[PDB]
Amino acid sequence: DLVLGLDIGIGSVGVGILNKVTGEIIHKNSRIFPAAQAENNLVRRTNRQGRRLTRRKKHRRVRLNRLFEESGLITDFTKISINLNPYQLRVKGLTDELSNEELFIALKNMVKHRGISYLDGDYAQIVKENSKQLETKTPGQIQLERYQTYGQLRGDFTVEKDGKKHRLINVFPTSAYRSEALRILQTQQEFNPQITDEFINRYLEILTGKRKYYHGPGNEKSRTDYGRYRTSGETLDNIFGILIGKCTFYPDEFRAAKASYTAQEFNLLNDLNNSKEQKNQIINYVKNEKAMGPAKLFK
Amino acid sequence: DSILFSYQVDSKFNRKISDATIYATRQAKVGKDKADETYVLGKIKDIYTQDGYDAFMKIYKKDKSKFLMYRHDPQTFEKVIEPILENPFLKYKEEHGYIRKYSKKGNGPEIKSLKYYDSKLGNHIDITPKDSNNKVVLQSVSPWRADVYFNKTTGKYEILGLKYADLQFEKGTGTYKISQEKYNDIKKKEGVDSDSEFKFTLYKNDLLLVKDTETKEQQLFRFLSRTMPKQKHYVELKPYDKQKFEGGEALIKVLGNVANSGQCKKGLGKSNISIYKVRTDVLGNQHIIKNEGDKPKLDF
Amino acid sequence: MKINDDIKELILEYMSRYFKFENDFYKLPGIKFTDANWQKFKNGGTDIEKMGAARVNAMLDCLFDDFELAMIGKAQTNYYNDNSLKMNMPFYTYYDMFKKQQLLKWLKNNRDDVIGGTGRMYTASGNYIANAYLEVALESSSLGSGSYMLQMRFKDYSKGQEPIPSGRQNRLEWIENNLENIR
Amino acid sequence: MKINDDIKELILEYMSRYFKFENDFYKLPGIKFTDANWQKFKNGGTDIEKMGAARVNAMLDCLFDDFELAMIGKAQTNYYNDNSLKMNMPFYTYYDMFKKQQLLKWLKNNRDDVIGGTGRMYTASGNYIANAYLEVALESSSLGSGSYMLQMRFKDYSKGQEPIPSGRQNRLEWIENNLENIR
Amino acid sequence: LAYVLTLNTEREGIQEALEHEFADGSFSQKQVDELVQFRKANSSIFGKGWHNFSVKLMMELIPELYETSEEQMTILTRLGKTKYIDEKLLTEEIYNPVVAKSVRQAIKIVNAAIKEYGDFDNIVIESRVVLNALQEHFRAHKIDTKVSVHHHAVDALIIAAS
DNA sequence: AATACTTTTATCAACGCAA
RNA sequence: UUGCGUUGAUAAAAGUAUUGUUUUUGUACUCUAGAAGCUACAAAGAUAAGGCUUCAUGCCGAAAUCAACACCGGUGUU
Repeated sequence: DLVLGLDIGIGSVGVGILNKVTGEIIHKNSRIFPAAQAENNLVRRTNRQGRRLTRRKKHRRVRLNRLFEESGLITDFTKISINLNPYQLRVKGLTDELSNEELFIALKNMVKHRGISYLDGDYAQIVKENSKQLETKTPGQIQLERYQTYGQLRGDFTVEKDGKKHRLINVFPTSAYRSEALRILQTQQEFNPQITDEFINRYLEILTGKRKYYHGPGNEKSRTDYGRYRTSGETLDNIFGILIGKCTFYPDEFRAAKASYTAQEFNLLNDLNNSKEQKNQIINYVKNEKAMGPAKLFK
Repeated sequence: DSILFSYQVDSKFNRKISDATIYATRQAKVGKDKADETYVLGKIKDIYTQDGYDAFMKIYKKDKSKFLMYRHDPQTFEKVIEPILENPFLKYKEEHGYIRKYSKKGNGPEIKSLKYYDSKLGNHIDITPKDSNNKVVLQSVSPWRADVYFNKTTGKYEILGLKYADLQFEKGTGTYKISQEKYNDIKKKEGVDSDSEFKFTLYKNDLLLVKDTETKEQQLFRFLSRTMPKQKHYVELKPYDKQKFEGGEALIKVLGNVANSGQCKKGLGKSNISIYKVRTDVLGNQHIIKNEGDKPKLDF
Repeated sequence: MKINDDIKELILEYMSRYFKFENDFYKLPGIKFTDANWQKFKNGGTDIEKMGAARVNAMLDCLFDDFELAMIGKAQTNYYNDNSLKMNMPFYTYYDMFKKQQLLKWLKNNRDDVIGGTGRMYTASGNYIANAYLEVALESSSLGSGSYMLQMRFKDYSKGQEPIPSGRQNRLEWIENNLENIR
Repeated sequence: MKINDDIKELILEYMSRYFKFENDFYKLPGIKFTDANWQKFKNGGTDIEKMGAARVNAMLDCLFDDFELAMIGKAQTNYYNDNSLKMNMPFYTYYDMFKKQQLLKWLKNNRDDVIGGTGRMYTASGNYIANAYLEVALESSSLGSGSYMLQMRFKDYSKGQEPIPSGRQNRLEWIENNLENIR
Repeated sequence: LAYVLTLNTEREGIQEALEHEFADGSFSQKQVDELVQFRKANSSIFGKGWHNFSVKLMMELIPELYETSEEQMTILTRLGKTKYIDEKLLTEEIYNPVVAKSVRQAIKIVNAAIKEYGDFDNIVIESRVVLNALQEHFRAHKIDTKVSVHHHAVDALIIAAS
């Protein structure tokens, strides 16, 4: 007997209700809410992942302190001089003897700046030019050369040479840092015998260790809802495995892969049906006999 | 004009507490100074671009003593204003190179940036490190809600203000709340007496009702925030029908008229006034309250 | 307690310990000095025993916890009964000794209820100092709404640029390792 | 703490509780009223917040223990944050409630360290009142020379003419049986 | 094996899915390494996607497909809160955040109005998801109600008259 | 507090084959 | 309305790298081994205020959810 009406907008709905036999207003109202901005979730997500990066850098330094204190090299970490040049000790310890405290300085500075690992487009051209330079030296030699030639070391900065101008950058791959750290640790192993091979495997695990993009955050006893160690007690294998969609008619079943026998025989059947003997004949022919193709199927 | 409105309330508690930018202050004498004062510093990021020269000449045509090099290295500033006489910094760069400082020889450092005394210190959070010498702050501190108190021995209202950064993760169990002693400090600063009765608390887009005592008038507002934190009880309000208060529009007798900008920054800490809170339905049925509970909600 | 010149020295010491500019303190609501009158109070001019009761109690309430005023009374009882203490050290050094004796008794008797945290202090203009001091409490003596009956208040004077860690076990280990650097 | 009119009512209540003639109290050394000025203070004339700091601190130091002033501060924090307490009961009744809550927590958590005794109070003329109050302390919190850090102070309002027994077990049983008669 | 090779994209995920999901599989290392190089060889073909159907319905249907020339929608034709209204459909079907918000606040308005006054027959909205939602709720609740798809209050009053 | 890279899952549109 | 094959737009979540801001210290620049803390370069600490336990490829903190109160997914009123 009554008629409802709604005017839907971006941040408002106007609403009314009438009777239509008399035509008097039974109710009218205006409901106002703020808009659904997607810029705030982008801000929140960006800040969360930046906080994770800062956390994991500090945890690498903490793990290095624990490794250096457990193996008994240095007792306390308050008398360490912060006014020594780390690149000079990093290039010196490749052939000479580091005095047990400059070794900690060199390894801490090396674990503070590791490298990129997606490589294994101007930015690509600059990092390939830098790789074309590092094929004969370690990156510590490159950084010390830039330091004692131009004064600057860090950032991205341009230098005018005698006849040309090139912009320099501080980006090296992780393999070069790992090779340099392995060389320094083998030379100091030849000098100082407290650095066993398990120290070198633990330090290289701290240096080149990264997570996988399908793992996420968390640990076995850390229980994150953003990572594979779910907070319900279980453990996923790949976190994009619970995001795969449902079926179209039974909304509780996982989908199938497109690249198996089942979906492919279903697709050939759906293109063939718009009888049974030559259905099976064409299907076993395409299944078992090779050098196949669409023009070959029409032939 | 018998239409009813219905707004949505904003009562979330953990939002952006401040900027993440770390500022620097100095104590100096700038302008009309009879004592030292704390000044937030600034920086021209690079002077050879188009923006850095414009910012430099803006500061220069405002006041010359704002630059820190003007007070700590004067002859280098003389060799900075010899180029600006005859041309600018980009032309000096494309002929002679980087603008080095004053020295005996050509071996001083280059000049790419310049700091100055930007502004005076307002709302902040003191995040000064342990072994530091000047103050270090965080700016842009936002407000969250208001608690309205009322005492009988004066017969007028007093108004608190809580920010997002007044709450904390606590030290034994990790809960998000504010203590009672810090709340007593916030009550003391805003001028609330100890023996006042807590009436209610106001969030943003919460419907306020102002009634008078001598001439029986009624006005209805939306609350926004707790502006002007130098003198007390000032509240920023917004209309109920529209989104703005443009003009010198009159509201009721005892409040006055809106300013020339369009902002309604009133002082509700006065006698001859009365406040209710309106809690609407989603269809607009205004229900009026006078007492919320016994104590303000402090644990979340 | 007893109000005398030793309380004036203790007040000026703890003000110089927690606040870094003096005008953050002497303009607080309830205290409310003026610049000439603050210079009169600081430089020995005004006798502390004939001032207002509410002003001196507001200064002591800002600088000290509620358990710490009780410990001030007990150290005043013990201090004025010995010539070694009265003729060798000032009163704020003996109050520091009394406070660390109570902390060591807490760590010995019941180590697994000692909690701690970062303390926050409001200035005269409404803006707080984040990380003004270190709070140390006993978790068994809780009243409710984040209040503790037995609670003390320290400040670290370390020379290293590493902060106090979070978590119960890590902060307890930091407190046990740095027992000469806090004061 | 905070000094206001509620502290004046609390002072007059506890003076009427421990001393039986008022001139035993207002002529003590450090307090030292006169008869006209005591009638001015008592009958509402003088505001307590602008008096001397040492005199009000001497009155509070005579009537209360050192732990009890801390409990006054904590009850003042909790009392002015609630309209039920602020508009129903005066402050000395809520201070009594706070004090008995702390005593019940002591009896529940650690019953075998609660000791007690008979308290003795000096008048203005040098002669004491024997058995002025009942002292209740925790034996673990001893400082030395007969001082305790955590100590409270009660008065029995029983209607029977039997005294409190001596010995640890007998006095603890009396305290547990008469928990509504002490105040 | 198709699931494991489609979802995982590099060596350790492939390896531990083949070692961990195939219960008592006892696969060798040689075939694991050659499946790693095989997945590395075809990324454009094998990382195609996921089929929109499930293996339960398709194992219901692959034998049936053969005996008759019949199409899928006609084959599936041939095989075939207690008073208030749900938030299921309005939280699932999200086209934009703005559309999701506005339609769910409007549906709160709708169900408050149907709680207050009573029954209805005509509902007007100034698309088809909300339409068949309301139409199936009203048929399932046995109610014949036809749903059809200052200033905004006046405009809603005007289209309620229209 | 911004700029460079890598990857996954899902949804709308529109361009066709069929119903 | 439903499935398949192309290519645009979007959303949600994950892993990394290099700076930026800021504090101390050192070196240079300046004024007489001291001082000023401007202007550069390099180390080390912090990076929304903070907080947790399991002791680590550790974890959480800037979004959305919304009128309150009483009695059996429902039920009553200012």
